[PDB]
Amino acid sequence: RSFLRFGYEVSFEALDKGAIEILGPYGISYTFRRLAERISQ
Amino acid sequence: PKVSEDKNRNYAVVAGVVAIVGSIGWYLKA
Amino acid sequence: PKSQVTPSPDRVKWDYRGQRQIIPLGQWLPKVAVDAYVAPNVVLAGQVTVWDGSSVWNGAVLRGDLNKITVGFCSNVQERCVVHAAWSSPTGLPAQTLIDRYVTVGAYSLLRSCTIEPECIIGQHSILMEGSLVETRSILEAGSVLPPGRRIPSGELWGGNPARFIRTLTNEETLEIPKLAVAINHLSGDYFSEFLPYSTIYLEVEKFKKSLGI
Amino acid sequence: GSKKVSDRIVKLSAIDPDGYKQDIIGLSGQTLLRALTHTGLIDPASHRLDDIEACSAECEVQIAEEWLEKLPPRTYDEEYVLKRSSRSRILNKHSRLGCQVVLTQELQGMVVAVPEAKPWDI
Amino acid sequence: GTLGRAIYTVGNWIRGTGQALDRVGSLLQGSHRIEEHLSRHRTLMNVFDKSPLVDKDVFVAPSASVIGDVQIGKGSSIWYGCVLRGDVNNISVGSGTNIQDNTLVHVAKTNISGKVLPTLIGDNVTVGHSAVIHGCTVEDDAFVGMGATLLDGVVVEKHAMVAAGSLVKQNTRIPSGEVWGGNPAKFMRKLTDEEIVYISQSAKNYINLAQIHASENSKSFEQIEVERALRKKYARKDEDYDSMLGITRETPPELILPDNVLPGGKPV
Amino acid sequence: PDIYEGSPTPVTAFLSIAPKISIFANILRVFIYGSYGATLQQIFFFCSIASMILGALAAMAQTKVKRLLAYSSIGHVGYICIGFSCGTIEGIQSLLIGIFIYALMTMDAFAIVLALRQTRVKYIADLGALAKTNPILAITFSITMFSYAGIPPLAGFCSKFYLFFAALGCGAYFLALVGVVTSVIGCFYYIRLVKRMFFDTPRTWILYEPMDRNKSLLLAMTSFFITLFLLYPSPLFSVTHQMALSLYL
Amino acid sequence: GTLGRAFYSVGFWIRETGQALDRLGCRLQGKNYFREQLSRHRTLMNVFDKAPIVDKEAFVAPSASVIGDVHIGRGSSIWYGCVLRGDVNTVSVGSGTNIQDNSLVHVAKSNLSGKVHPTIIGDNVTIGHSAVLHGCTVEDETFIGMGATLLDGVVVEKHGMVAAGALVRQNTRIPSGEVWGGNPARFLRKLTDEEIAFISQSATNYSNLAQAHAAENAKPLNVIEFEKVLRKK
Amino acid sequence: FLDKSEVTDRVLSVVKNFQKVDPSKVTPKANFQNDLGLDSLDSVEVVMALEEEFGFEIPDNEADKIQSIDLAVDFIASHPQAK
Ligand SMILES: CCCCC/C=C/C/C=C\C/C=C/C/C=C/CCCC(=O)O[C@H](COC(=O)CCCCCCCCCCCCCCCCC)COP(=O)(O)O[C@H]1[C@H](O)[C@H](O)[C@@H](O)[C@H](O)[C@H]1O
Ligand SMILES: CCCCCC(=O)OC[C@H](COP(=O)(O)OC[C@H](N)C(=O)O)OC(=O)CCCCC
Ligand SMILES: [Fe+3]
Ligand SMILES: [Zn+2]
Repeated sequence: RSFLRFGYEVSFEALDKGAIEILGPYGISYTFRRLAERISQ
Repeated sequence: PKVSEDKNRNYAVVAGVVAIVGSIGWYLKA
Repeated sequence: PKSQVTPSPDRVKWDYRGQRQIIPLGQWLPKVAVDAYVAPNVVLAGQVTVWDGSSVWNGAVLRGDLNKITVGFCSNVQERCVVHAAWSSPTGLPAQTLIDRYVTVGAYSLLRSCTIEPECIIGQHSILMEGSLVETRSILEAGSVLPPGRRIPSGELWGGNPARFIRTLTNEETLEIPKLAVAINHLSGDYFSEFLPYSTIYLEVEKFKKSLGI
Repeated sequence: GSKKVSDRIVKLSAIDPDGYKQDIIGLSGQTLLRALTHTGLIDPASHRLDDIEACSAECEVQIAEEWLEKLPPRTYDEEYVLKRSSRSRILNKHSRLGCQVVLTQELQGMVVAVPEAKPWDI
Repeated sequence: GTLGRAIYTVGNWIRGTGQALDRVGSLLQGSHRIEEHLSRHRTLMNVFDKSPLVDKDVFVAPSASVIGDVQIGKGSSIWYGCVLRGDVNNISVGSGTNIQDNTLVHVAKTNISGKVLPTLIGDNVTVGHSAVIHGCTVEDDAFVGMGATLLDGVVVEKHAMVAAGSLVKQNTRIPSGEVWGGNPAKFMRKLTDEEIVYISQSAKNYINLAQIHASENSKSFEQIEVERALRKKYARKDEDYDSMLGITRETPPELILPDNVLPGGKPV
Repeated sequence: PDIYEGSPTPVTAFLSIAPKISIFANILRVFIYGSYGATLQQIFFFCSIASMILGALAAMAQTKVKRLLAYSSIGHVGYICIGFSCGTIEGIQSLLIGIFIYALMTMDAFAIVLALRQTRVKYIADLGALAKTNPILAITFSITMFSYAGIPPLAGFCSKFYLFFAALGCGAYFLALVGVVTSVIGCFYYIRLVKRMFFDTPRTWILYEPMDRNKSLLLAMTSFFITLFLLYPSPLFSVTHQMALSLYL
Repeated sequence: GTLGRAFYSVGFWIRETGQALDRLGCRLQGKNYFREQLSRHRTLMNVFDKAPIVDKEAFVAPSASVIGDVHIGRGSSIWYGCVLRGDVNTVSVGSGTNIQDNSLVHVAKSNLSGKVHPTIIGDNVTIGHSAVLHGCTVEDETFIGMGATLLDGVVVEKHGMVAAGALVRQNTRIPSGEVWGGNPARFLRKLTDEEIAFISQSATNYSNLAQAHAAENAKPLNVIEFEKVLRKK
Repeated sequence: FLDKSEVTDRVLSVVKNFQKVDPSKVTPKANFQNDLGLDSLDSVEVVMALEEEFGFEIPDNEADKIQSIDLAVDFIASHPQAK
């Protein structure tokens, strides 16, 4: 049971779920939408 | 009816024939 | 009561040119795409537009003399189909006969001012009267007639002389609908390669003229 | 009975810029710009696509203040498109987008005012 | 002169070479393709010493086939793909009554029921597209919807309508003011006055519309080329350059339709 | 961008190619004498960095085809000015190669735009179902867009490659990073267009009329050049190296 | 096969080149008669090797369109406006039948619906006006009514009559001697001896009529009409 | 569209300027020529005053149809030009 929890609640839930995503290409890197649109200035 | 009547079109035909012959000679003589 | 007619002595009983396929009405000239196949027996009169991949088959008449007629991309009008347009429709919508993309029109289909949304199948002997809408992804059964102002809901199969609801189309059929249009387009393209850009009939006309002088 | 096209006909009152009021006919489930296109009030060649990204407010319309509550609220894209083409970077606070208004049977008798035309060729 | 004669001879040589190439290409095809021939389709044809009596003002489409003993009145029209086979018995078409596209009018063998009568179509009648008539006696000022089939022995009385996609069974009489329709062709409803006005207006509109088709289907080769050139020349316009040049190009009358066939009679 | 958008499309095609060649020739014949203590190398350094950054960040917020082309032109001008910043024979050679490749790609793209201009194309979403109606024009446009992006197999990659090589030769490592980031952004908004033609399924389609012969041959020749340039790029490099050396001797 | 198609396409290329040369030769002489818009309709049209086989003693109207593998027996007749298109499969028309005016006898245009069934017509079979025979089969000495809409998979047995305007649904068998009518087709009544005799006599009547129609269609084309069309002022 | 309050005020205010119209009888439903005993000249004068307080125009076929102030105020409330 501990290994089954170790499979989902950590390795799948936190390491590679959104933590890489948020610092990756679309979690916060989508600020280019909030950056390219400002070029009209 | 063995005569082509349009003088302008005849001159265009002569010019085209001359252009083709001159191009062939140009590619051959040089 | 008259019971009296005056035959014309200049009436032509045999036109050596045959029936002209493209019949312009004043400034309205039918527009046929180079990719589209129109059978030599077809008559296109008035403002009729045939788009890419479309096909019109033998015996079909597309008279756009009154209002505009449009045949969409990869949509086919099959053998002996009369497509006509009226000045106005009962519903109040514009009466242009518009056939959208991937629409299959079965043979002996009579369309008048009807609008057919994309990806539809119209059965044989189907009559679409003025101001009738056929919603997208719908199939109309063969021999079905719908009166003016009637509508076929999207995703349903309809049939019968006073066209009624039959059942609801499944996903496989509504995804197979455009594939039938694509296959018919392939067949039309196979027919399209049998005709050269210019016919060689004018040589026979010249031979006939020489047989009688000039 | 049967399924009539009249079962989804939405009557509307569209006003051209010079103040004339003509009654247009639309279909429930299609954009209000499509309904305006049928009579020819808005040139079809200017807004051929009913899509938000293919729009520079060629379909801008003025909805009545009492009839603006029975409509979805303006999205961010609609506001952004409206502001840029306003020629003054101001919001009229009651103007919508034709391509973003979907007709509904609850919109019977909605009065809409079409502003003046704008150039769109290039 | 001499240059013209030389160019004519060169053209003759080129034509001969082209025809030889066409023959060789036909040989390589295996002689499988059936060569297109001169049109042998006769618009008006005789069967048994009987000739059609088409009137001067009638518009008979070149693709139509008026065959046998057919009598057609003034102002009427026979449209594209229509067949009027009056070989076995008589067919009489009234004045101002148009027979629309792909319609078929045929007469029974004078013995289909023993007391068969010729196909009589009255005045100012309109017959819809792809309709089939096989021995009816349609009276004047009547309507036959597109796709309707009228079997032998039927009579359509004055100011009566047959719904589109109907099948009037044999020996069936449609009384005046009814809208008989359906596959059994049973009573549907009574005719309103607006429907009568619509019938008359449709007949008059078709009489009006046959004229442009008649004027277009009878043009010569020389006129067709001129009209095609004019249509190409005036297809697109440039008002700015004309204003710069001080000219106003106007559409020639050969490309202008009469205002009586436009949707609302547009003068401009 | 306003001038490019408002100008007629055949006019916009000519101003995007012809003036740049001659103006760059003038700038080169000024650099042969005007190298006053590398004063222009700094100005062109800042101008090229800013041009790349602004073009990359501005062409993503464009919905019209002509404004996107204008911002692409600005970005490629910055990429070419990278060569100006590094004053060397290899720098000038990279500059001229980039000018040639950019001119050919621009001619290709503007011929494609003029082909669709006959049906009043204004937005990128208009060319949505082009992969269905004209499945070869969509391929040609995708090839041109990828060449703009700089994908290795195409001809547009060679110019960016050799410009980056010239930049790294002079020791300007900061130019290389800016060029790399701008290239990533450029490829993103260039494949964004390719997404619309092939992957989207618009509800309403726009059908374009067939193109004419002149633009057809121009597109065919330029598309064969773009795809098959890497196989035989020797003549361009030879003529460019000969040109760069002849600026002084 | 595939070898034949290549030769067919090469023949098309060479024929196109020859026609272009002929047009160029005409242009040098100033003639422009090749621009005339003559009708390209052929009463017998083939699709590669699939060419219709029509017996000598068979009337085919000039306006009738016969395409693909179509076989016409002796004494049969295809009247005006008929479209007999069998390309993906064959259309077999027996001896003594009569495809009457504006009728349509074709085969399915694609394999998506399944297997394309060849259309078979028996002997002394009467096909009514404007009737659709879409991939069905009919036995000899049968009658098909006016406006009938037989679909594919339908077998009409010998001495079977289909009433006018009836629509026979897919995969339906009409038993011998029974009349099927209405939409959809359903049993109505059993045929009588008099109707059988009339059905037999109608075939002979139309066979005799077709001979006269062919005789009137085989006359040499009138030269007065040709001259009148030539000079139009 | 316009709210009923302002149009009701604008039709209740101007009608009291005819030196004979009773202020006690004017209301959202009060016919001009019938309920107030007006003249046809006043029947067209009220319509003219409707286009005297604004710039819009009433066609000659829209003035003699209904002489009722309820339909008049409804039409005024359905006037996009006014505010
Ligand atoms: C089977 C084995 C052989 C198999 C190989 C066979 C080969 C056949 C031999 C030669 C093939 C020649 C190919 C050369 C073809 C050139 C292109 C054809 C050009 C051409 O339209 O014709 C002339 C034009 O006049 C010239 O402005 C320029 C035209 C000048 C060139 C024409 C001179 C052709 C003489 C060739 C020498 C013939 C010598 C004898 C050859 C035959 C052997 C006995 C007709 O003008 P046009 O106003 O009436 O009309 C044209 C024409 O309709 C179209 O171009 C346009 O639509 C229209 O706007 C208008 O321009
Ligand atoms: C050997 C055959 C020469 C035949 C020469 C010839 O026909 O020129 C015409 C063609 C097409 O030009 P058109 O649009 O006038 O078609 C006219 C067309 N004939 C028609 O029927 O419409 O020109 C070329 O592209 C060929 C350029 C290269 C020419 C070498
Ligand atoms: Fe919009
Ligand atoms: Zn018959």
